[PDB]
Amino acid sequence: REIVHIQAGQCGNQIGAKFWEVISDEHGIDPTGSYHGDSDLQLERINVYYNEATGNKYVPRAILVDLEPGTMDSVRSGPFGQIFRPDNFVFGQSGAGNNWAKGHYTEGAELVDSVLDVVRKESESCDCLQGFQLTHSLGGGTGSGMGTLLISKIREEYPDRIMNTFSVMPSPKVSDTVVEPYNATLSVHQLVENTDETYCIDNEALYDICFRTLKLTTPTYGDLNHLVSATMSGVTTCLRFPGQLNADLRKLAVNMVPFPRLHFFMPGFAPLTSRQYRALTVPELTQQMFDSKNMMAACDPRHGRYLTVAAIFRGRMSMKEVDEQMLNVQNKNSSYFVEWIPNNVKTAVCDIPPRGLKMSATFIGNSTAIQELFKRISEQFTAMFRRKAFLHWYTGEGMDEMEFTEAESNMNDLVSEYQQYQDA
Amino acid sequence: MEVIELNKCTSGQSFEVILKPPSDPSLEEIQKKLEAAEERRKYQEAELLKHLAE
Amino acid sequence: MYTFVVRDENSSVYAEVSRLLLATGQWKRLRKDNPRFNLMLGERNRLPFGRLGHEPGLVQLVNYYRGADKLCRKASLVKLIKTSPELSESCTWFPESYVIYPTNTDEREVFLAAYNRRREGREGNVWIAKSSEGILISSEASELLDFIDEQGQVHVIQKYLEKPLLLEPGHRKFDIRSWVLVDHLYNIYLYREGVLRTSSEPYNSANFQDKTCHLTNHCIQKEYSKNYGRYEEGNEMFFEEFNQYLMDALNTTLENSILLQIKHIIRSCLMCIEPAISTKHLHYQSFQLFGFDFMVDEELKVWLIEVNGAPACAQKLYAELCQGIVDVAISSVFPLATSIFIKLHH
Amino acid sequence: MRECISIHVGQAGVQIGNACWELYCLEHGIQPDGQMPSDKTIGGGDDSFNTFFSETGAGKHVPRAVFVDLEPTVIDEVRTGTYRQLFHPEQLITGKEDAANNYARGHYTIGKEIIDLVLDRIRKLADQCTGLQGFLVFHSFGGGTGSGFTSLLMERLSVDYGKKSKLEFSIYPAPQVSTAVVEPYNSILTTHTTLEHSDCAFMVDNEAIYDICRRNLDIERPTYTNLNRLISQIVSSITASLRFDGALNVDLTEFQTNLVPYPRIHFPLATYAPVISAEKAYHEQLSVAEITNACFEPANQMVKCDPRHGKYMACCLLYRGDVVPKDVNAAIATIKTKRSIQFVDWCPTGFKVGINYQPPTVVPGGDLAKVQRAVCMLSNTTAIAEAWARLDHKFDLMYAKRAFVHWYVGEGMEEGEFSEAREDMAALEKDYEEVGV
Ligand SMILES: Nc1nc2c(ncn2[C@@H]2O[C@H](COP(=O)(O)OP(=O)(O)OP(=O)(O)O)[C@@H](O)[C@H]2O)c(=O)[nH]1
Ligand SMILES: Nc1nc2c(ncn2[C@@H]2O[C@H](COP(=O)(O)OP(=O)(O)O)[C@@H](O)[C@H]2O)c(=O)[nH]1
Ligand SMILES: COc1ccc(N(C)c2nc(Cl)nc3cc(F)ccc23)cc1
Ligand SMILES: [Ca+2]
Ligand SMILES: [Cl-]
Ligand SMILES: [Mg+2]
Ligand SMILES: [Mg+2]
Repeated sequence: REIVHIQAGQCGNQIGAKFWEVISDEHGIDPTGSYHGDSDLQLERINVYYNEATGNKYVPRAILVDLEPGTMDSVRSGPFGQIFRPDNFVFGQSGAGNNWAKGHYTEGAELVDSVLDVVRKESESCDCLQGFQLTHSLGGGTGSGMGTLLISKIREEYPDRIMNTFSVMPSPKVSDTVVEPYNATLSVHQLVENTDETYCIDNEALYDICFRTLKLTTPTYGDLNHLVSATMSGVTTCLRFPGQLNADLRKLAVNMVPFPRLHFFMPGFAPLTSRQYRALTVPELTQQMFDSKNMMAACDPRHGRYLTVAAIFRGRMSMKEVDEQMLNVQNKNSSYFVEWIPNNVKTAVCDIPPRGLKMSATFIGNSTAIQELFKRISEQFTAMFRRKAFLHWYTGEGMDEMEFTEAESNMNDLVSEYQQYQDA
Repeated sequence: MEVIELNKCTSGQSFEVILKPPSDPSLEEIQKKLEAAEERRKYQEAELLKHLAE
Repeated sequence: MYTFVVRDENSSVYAEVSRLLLATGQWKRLRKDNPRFNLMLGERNRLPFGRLGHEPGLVQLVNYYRGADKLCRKASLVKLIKTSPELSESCTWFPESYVIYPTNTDEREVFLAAYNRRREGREGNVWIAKSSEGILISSEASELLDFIDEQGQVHVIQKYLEKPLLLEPGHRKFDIRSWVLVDHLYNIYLYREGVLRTSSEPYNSANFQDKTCHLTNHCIQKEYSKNYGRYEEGNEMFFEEFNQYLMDALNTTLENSILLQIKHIIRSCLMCIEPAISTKHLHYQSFQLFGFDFMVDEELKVWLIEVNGAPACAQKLYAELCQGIVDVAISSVFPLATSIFIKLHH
Repeated sequence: MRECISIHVGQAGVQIGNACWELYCLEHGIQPDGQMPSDKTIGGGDDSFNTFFSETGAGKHVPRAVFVDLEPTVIDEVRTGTYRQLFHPEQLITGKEDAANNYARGHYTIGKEIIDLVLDRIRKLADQCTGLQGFLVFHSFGGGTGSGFTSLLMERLSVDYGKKSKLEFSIYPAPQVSTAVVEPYNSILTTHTTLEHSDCAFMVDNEAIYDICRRNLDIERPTYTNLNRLISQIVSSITASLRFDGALNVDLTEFQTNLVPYPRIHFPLATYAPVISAEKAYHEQLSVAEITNACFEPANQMVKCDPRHGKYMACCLLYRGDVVPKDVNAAIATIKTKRSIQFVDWCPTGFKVGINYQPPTVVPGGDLAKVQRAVCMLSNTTAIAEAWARLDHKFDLMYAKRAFVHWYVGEGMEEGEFSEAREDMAALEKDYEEVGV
């Protein structure tokens, strides 16, 4: 039933704030935590993401984490900043310097116990906690290092709950520092071991979508996070809205993940919006949402095969038409769905559409073409590591080249595992 | 084709029509199985936790 | 765009149907085990009928009729003719036949009751034996059952046609192959072209241990026969030459003397089993191509010997016939973006 | 008089149970509060409807029924719905977290935790029985609870009530409404563990009910509600001989005796006709001959398969409404002439027939119209094994890669239970084939 949400770092916190804005709107809750919507469906499962507080108030079940207070202060002064309980703000002062080692091993260890204290408080006030979702980036310092540190701690104290993460993958087209491959790779090693399901949100993809199709000449982090909050609302609708399929995080893990390591999901959204007037038809929605140009992970789906697919349709539309269209895609492209998992595409419908849309479609694909992402990172890792470039920032915090070698190997193994089933 | 054993009452009747003649484990073992799987589970959890300790 | 699947690579007719389907550009082929097909050219054995028709959003169609084996394996067909009122044991176009099991229900104790009345009445008493290579045509029973029991499978033995119609010049035997296509609606279509599989050796009614002038198989004629192809290329006389021969030598038409009986027999057999195999209200649909084999006697009377359920054509006619299967069996259910079949209805 | 206890397990069982008990109450004139005016014997009786309802001193008729699910959201709708007063609270049993579409989670991890509570509550029903004859158990093949908890409960019922009959109503999986990719696994697992604990089982294929609802009810995208109201009809048709005066299928044992000669092959095919939309303006009423004929159209079966290519081991006709024997035997004769109906050697070519003169009750406002006469045919044909084939083949595709196996193993199940189950099913499939070809 209850979900405990964590956002860590600059990137984590920014996309998390946007997520809470969006779904707080969708459920009729205003920046003060007072419900002001009209319908019923908005409150049926409100507790999955919100706690009820004195005076019929709704408080998001969310913990904000960082090693520097800059972005946390920004959130408090931000639109919904006063919807969170202030005690759930857990921050350091020193920062993590884009350094995975600082976030995992030195600066973040100092702060991790208090974060877990707040987590504990939030969980013991749960009737039946299903698990955790963590938003963070894999190229930074706090997000990647300290978030993966959080995650394995959480796994230790709650080993029978679901760990789910929204993970933003670094890209040179949208890059803060050169050590971002290193951080990413060291994180992926963690994730492949301690998450049940991970949404790979590629910044490369988000950039290309803002540029090639939304026609934004200079994309800002904001333009990128608008796509992200769109995608997050999509992929959690079946969690927070009452439907025929009455879904939670563990069912999603069970049905989407054939093998425990291959839990890296390619998300997609349609229609692609910028910060229109023409209603999309269900056939349009359905073959935009499958389009490579609508996926937030930069990989060519035609370059591998789908292991599983979940497809959500938001808005008032023809269940019959959605059924027919989904079936036309599968039956017209059955090359790209593995035949050893029968009926591997499932569809859900939610009457409520997102803000500003009559109808939308959100896509969650577990495809072997995700390997492309990791290969990309691994190449970028190696070009530096074969010269031990920039390593001193890490060995300065106590790390050994050996750890790097092990992370690299594990990600390469992950890529091979995906390649094993792309040909089965 | 002959009609046999017609039994009839105020709610209905029933009859037969012939057209041609003819040409567990114990409570013990069950709780043992349930507890066996609990043990494997507790062992996988211990394996995990020791690893996390490492 | 429609999708099909091929499960019998060793079928000449349907290999050509596959090529013709792709050619349209509206049919792509899938891997043999992909269940998201519109069309299955199934295997000949243990075709998984039970898995057909359960794919939502797919109309599904298969190139065999489940249950058609009852017509197309020899003991089964004898059983069908005897027990079915529509055909009856009084059937006047199927030879007297009996189902015999090896030494290792059976009908040899009913056989002998007729055989000895044939020998006493001093009638021709040749009988042939075969099942579904290993043929014995003999004049006394103790050769027949003796041979049956050396093999180990069910056999049928039937009244040999002692006075066949012999083509001159050459004084030789033949069988007639008709190709019949039953579509998903159960329209019976007889292909305009048939073939005469002849023998290259004059008919020797003396010793029945020589099978070269009594059996008309395209295989036993190329290898072990003297002059394979002397009179017609590959031992195959088609319908025009044979109609012309009938007119010249015997003063009749193929249509009148023979075809009418064949159209009757086809329609008999298929309409007889229609309620057992029809797919009219089924969750998947069936069509099937059948090869009826006929033997004409010296009195211009037609006899049915075998029905084959997985038949090959004649190299000259593959094109036209397989294009017809596409037109009337496949495009009728899956339409794209002067007929060669005679429709049998009465 | 001998009582029957209904047990509904999981989402599918509980919503179907809702359907059936709503129907039951309309049919016996039992109001939503549990009051049945035609019942002059106040506070007790050994009437025929008493096999399904017990009575309180206050004239309240209460289902001999337990609802069990491992998460609370579906049974909560029973606790707050029209018939909340019908059910006494301790007959509605919910857990806290479901089995997550995982048989191993429902059989092993969670089932162990809640089996003894359920057994205690069933015992409180059985202790209100003078001569309990057994159980009718409704559950999905596909769901985590429906498969896993059910087979655990079947095992334990065989222990605590070993002389009592157990009948299943089981929802076979279909992709047009399925909720999980691992439903073939759960289906095989729960069938292998339950097979020896179930005397007769009525399989209902969701694919069938869905198509029936699209073709005959002109429902464009059927809901569980649509499906359930039609399934309840069939279930009411099957149990009516237990709740009404009659001589056919009077006790649960009679179902085994009339429909199940070989104990393993205890899967009768249900076929029902007519199913007629309420929005049909001009409908004209089908004859006894017409509906008994529809009983042999595969489009009316509870499981899509072709009995023409199988053999019958038993056949029973249950009519309801305006039917007399002679019209029955008329229609039988003509159908026998025009249809492929082959029995096995050792079985009589025959039909056990039951008539109940009251036509089907239909839910006011539903999708189904009154008809003057209706019939349900229960036939033990080998053709139903087609379904097992489909299922097993799907099973095999997945298990060849051990896809998803890890989720089950992580609940304490051993990989070998997979093969073991598949291993039994290949047995079952062979039994059907030798009995039938
Ligand atoms: N006919 C019908 N089928 C249903 C219904 N509800 C669920 N199903 C089917 O049942 C299967 C899913 O099993 P469920 O009973 O929902 O699962 P569960 O027993 O609740 O177990 P978990 O939720 O996994 O803990 C799927 O094939 C569904 O299509 C229903 O109300 N009617
Ligand atoms: N999509 C997105 N990516 C971001 C955002 N902020 C930072 N990033 C990416 O995250 C990486 C930097 O890590 P950052 O989150 O700033 O460091 P941290 O605070 O220690 O986790 C780089 O790849 C950035 O492009 C954001 O708001 N949106
Ligand atoms: C491919 O097989 C399956 C995949 C996923 C799922 N379930 C449990 C789902 N869960 C959640 Cl949270 N959202 C979903 C959104 C969808 F559009 C489809 C399914 C969803 C079931 C079967
Ligand atoms: Ca009473
Ligand atoms: Cl007992
Ligand atoms: Mg930064
Ligand atoms: Mg459930």
